[PDB]
Amino acid sequence: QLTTESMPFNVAEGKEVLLLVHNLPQQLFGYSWYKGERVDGNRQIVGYAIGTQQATPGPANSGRETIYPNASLLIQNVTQNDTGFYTLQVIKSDLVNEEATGQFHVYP
Amino acid sequence: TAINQAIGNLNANTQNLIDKTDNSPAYQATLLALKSTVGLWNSIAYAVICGGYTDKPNHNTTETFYNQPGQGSDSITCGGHVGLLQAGKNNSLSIEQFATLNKAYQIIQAALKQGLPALSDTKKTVEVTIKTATNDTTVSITDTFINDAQNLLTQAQTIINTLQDNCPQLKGKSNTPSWQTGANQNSCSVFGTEFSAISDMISNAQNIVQETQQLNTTPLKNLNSPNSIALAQSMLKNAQSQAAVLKLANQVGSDFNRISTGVLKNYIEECNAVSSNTWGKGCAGVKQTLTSLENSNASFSSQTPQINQAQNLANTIV
Repeated sequence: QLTTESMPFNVAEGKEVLLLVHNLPQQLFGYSWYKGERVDGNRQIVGYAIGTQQATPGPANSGRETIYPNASLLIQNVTQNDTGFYTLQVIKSDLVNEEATGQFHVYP
Repeated sequence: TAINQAIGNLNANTQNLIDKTDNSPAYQATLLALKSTVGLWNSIAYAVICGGYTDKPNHNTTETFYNQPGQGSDSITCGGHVGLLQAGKNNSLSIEQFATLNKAYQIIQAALKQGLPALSDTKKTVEVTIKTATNDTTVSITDTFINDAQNLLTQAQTIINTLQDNCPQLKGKSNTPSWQTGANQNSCSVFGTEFSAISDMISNAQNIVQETQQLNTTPLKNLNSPNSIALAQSMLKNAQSQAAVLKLANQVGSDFNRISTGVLKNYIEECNAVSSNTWGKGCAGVKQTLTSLENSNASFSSQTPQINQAQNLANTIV
């Protein structure tokens, strides 16, 4: 089953965190990251489409995240705002969808 | 002297390419370009991926285009979750782009049931409905559209350009057609030579239509440089144009053969009786027309020396 995992689970301020993904399906159409506990257009950090190997940032984007090709995501120079939940939306090649949620905590 | 029979030949020729249908290379070539385009779309359509955002990402909204050959359905629906990712080259069509395709598609279908008229004929009109829902909202429009080659080719051109310029990606798998993987495939990779071939046909059929046009409005009805230099250049012009036509039509069969090479070799010419069960084969009655063209070409080739004489006489005046 799709899964995410902050590391560190707790995150020093001005430093950085990585959200790992687990059970990423074999065959993908694309995938997306979202500030929140849910998939929401206006809260998208970034979308990666396989067909173009490209990453187009959404509205939520702080310009300090980096997505990688195994669906993992990295936020550098974390601020207090970055704390919270984060949600991964994944689209399979047959277009069946999948989400998983995760979370990290920043401290000053 | 050798004129009056040569003109009769040039004129009779036009009457026959332009007024007739059964034995007309021009007609059949045109009809083959339209059937194929349709044929293409039926084979491919269930798997093209439409729905990218153009302004901003969103999974909520979803258009359904009716009388499309989808998988279980007689409609295709342009994805909602796909909406989360930008439309563009090599990814996903926009909903707009699909709508503009679907329009062009519905027109050509409607006009084939009614049936393409002769090329001299520009009058014929055709009624066409275009139903499209959202999620809720629903639009049905029945408008009158010109049923002539000139126009239907423009619709075909609309269709193939959508595919070639945007190269949408294609659904994975999970009885399918055999070009379908379990992974996504860039439709310009998989179907490249079909797109190029059908494109080349549309584009050639257009010139056929042009040339016949000018030909039709230009029927034809002595000394040294005594102003019968005109109406030789005339005679020249028509022959040089009838030659162009016959050539182009031949080439439409030749352009079609390229497919008979590539991945839709078999599928584009086959069917099952638009319905739920028409996805993945061309279901446009292509063979019948192909063999009809091939024969048109053959039968008319017997004019190819009469035509070349027209030219060689013409030039010797000059």
